[PDB]
Amino acid sequence: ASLKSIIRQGKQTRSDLKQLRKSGKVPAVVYGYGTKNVSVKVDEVEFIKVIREVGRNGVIELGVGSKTIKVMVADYQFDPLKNQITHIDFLAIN
Amino acid sequence: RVNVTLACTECGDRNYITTKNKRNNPERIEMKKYCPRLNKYTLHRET
Amino acid sequence: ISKIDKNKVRLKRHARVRTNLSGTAEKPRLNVYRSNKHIYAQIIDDNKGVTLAQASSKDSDIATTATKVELATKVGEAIAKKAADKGIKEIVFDRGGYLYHGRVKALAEAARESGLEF
Amino acid sequence: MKQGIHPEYHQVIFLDTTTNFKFLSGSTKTSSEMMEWEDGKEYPVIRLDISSDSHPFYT
Amino acid sequence: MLLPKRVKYRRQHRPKTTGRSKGGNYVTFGEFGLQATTTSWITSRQIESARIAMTRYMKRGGKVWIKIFPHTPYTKKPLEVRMGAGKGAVEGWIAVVKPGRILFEVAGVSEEVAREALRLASHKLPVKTKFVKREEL
Amino acid sequence: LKEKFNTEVTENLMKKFNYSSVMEVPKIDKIVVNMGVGDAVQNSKVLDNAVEELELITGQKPLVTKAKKSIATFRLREGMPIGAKVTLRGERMYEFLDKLISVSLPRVRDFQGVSKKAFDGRGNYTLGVKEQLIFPEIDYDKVSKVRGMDIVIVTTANTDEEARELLANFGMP
Amino acid sequence: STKNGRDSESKRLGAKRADGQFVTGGSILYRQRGTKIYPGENVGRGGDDTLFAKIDGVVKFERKGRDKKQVSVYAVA
RNA sequence: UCUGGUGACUAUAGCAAGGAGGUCACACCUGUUCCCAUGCCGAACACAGAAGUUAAGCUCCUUAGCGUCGAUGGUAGUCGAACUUACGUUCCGCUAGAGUAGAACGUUGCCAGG
RNA sequence: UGGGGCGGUCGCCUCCUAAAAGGUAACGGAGGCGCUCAAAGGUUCCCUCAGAAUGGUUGGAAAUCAUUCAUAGAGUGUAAA
RNA sequence: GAUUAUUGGAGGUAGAGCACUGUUUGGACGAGGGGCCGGUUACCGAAUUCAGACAAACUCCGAAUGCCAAUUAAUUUAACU
Repeated sequence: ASLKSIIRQGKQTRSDLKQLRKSGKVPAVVYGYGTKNVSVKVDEVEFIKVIREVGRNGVIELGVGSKTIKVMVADYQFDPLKNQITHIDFLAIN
Repeated sequence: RVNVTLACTECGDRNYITTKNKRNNPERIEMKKYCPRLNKYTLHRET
Repeated sequence: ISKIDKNKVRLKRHARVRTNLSGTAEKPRLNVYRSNKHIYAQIIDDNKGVTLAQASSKDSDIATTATKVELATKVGEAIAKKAADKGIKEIVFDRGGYLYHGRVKALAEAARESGLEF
Repeated sequence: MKQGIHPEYHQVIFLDTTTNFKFLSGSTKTSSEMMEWEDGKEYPVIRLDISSDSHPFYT
Repeated sequence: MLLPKRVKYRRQHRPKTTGRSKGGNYVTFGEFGLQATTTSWITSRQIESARIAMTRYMKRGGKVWIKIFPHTPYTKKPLEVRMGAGKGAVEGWIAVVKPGRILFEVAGVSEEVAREALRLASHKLPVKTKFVKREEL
Repeated sequence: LKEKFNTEVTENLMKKFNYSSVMEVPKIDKIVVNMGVGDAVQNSKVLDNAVEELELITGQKPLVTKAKKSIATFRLREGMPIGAKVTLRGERMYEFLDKLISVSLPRVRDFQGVSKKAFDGRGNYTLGVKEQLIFPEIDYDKVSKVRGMDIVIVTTANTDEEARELLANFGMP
Repeated sequence: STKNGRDSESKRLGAKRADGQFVTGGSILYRQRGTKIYPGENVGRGGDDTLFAKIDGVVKFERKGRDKKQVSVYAVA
């Protein structure tokens, strides 16, 4: 329940997004009270393992840069045709 | 349904064509219309 | 069953009326209101949302227990003199959602008698 | 209140033998044999019935 | 044999085949399902054949849902005659499916039985298919 | 005879309900006495006679209802007067009702007579009437075909128990 | 055979002047059936539901409420 | 600166529910003599009053319950270009709808009393 | 006139085709007009849906009558918008 | 006159969606016929609801681009009678 995240810089284009998805990463957001809205990237395999161990509706204390945030999953965009995840929204419950 | 030509008594002319249906209004119909010979509204009547 | 209120119906009718009715600083609106006992009159220029003169049956300058109708007559005379100082020319009479009968008719006829140009 | 077309109804003396139900009116204007003062001083035409003597339920 | 009881317009434009599935891409009623992988029309007889072949292998066992209905009629001139003297007569009814679309769902039966039955159904269809389950995670 | 009801406002209701104030009390609002269809494909004079009968029954000229449609299964169109009604509010309402309660059940010949519950839960009755207790003033002497009536008593009530509390005042529950 | 070869002459409906241009005192602004666009200040409404200017000025399309629109003309010059 | 009257703002303003209030106002209220009126009725309108009530309407307060508004990020579609003929791919730009976080139980101009 | 013939059609109005201005073809897909009204016109005042249950003399279960939601699904002389 | 930049505006396409119209798949719920004595039992059609789908002649929504035009500014050389 100790995921990591790397912050996406500004203006990610289509090409770099799909390169990131060709790699094992996935884009995500973090919003909610306690922090402002931030756009990040996450490893798909590690996220899947965390979900396997904690459950769909569970809490994760993931690391964003310097700090850590307790967070729950709100929604996720998924590609059923190649069975991979393509986006994930994180909600800070605090 | 037919056409009808109205006629004044003092303006001495007929420049008002209207329409009516016989079975609902068979009688001759009369109205007040402005014929400009006399410069007033006068009683025109079907003919 | 339920009893309806009267003023919202009045306001619907008044909104339907005031679609070709407005003040322009030379034909201002003469708005009227009556609840159950008194009557109120207000001159308005609707181009700016501004009012110019006001009068009422409970204004101490005119307040008695005569008829509920001669009171409206006095209100008409009063607002007429109040507008006689300025903008006593042809105006537009806004009856609200009320008939032109009784108190409103008396008020309007008084306003006409007191020198207004409508 | 539209006068002319309504019927004629008036508070006749509906003094029944049972409770004196003098709370009726209409065109049953018989000869004024009895004009009770507590009731209407009018026709006694509603003078007796089975109104308040023995009901099916409240006999 | 599946078709609507009535339609406002009998003659229609033939649909579009470009793109991906607008909806119906997840199993909702059952445990297992057959997802499409290519694009084509399905003609309301193919559905019947697949349903029969998939039913008899389960032997009045589990339950089957058909997530597809042919709403759209297609026309045909009977004999190859001259072009252009009006549009032809209705010949059948079709549904259009794009990649991602679920076609059949099954429940109340084992996984291997579901796989074999849906294979038998797939061999009766004009489109490539793929066995899938309920989504989790 | 309105003072009977004026006392019954508290003889039963302020006791059984214990209202916070006097204005939140149920109260009769209108009496509608709509007669019936009586399809006058040729019975127009009969409907006129029935209208005269209702004029004898009540102190108001009935207003006559036309067909609102051209419903099939019946030879009629929009127009075609096929009903009549009267609406009573005050003194006529009470003068009619005090007589009606007196002459109804002795001429109805039934213990219950009406219903245990014919209400909608809003203070309405929907009473059906076979036309015998009415015309106690000019009885069956000349008329030929009997009639039926459909009466409703719309009140300020909002339920059936309050309507029953009111029917305690000269009613057959 | 067939029985579908009919159509009517298309009427040249729609906007005829734009938001922001000057117009004269009888110019047409919008031809339509009914009132897609209502009339506003110094704008009329004809028997064909046609919208026209009463005076000379610039034309402004604007909303009326939540789901309606109108035209207005203003005499700035 | 409380209420009322009258106007401007896309319901962020509404609907629903709960709780308090009144002769400065508001209202239900009493009645049909007169003006006036109900394709029957003083229900409505209109008229004359102020015996009574805050119950209802109306005002204030509370709730995001329904409705309304609604980002970020991502996606679909698409302009242009380049591959190309694949029920397409790639690069650049515009960036939807739906959904989610969330907002909001109205803002404000003029006038008279208070 | 997807050769011609047989067949069908020939003017006008409304939709879709039509590619978010306008316009845009086919022997492309759907329908209507060749009038009606002395009030169904003008003006001044007033008024407002069906359907749904609820419920009752009738009851077509629904015709009429009565409370409340209904958002034009009412209705608008005549097709569709 | 043309192109671009910045602005304003008309519009309902692609796409999405089911709030109207129509089409549709499962599931519940309970009411009317029904299997019976005016009724049980099952089965029908309808309504209300739950979740999912479809639409050239459906739209609560809605682009890109194209269109009109600006005190209009920068580069170009057409435009009109």
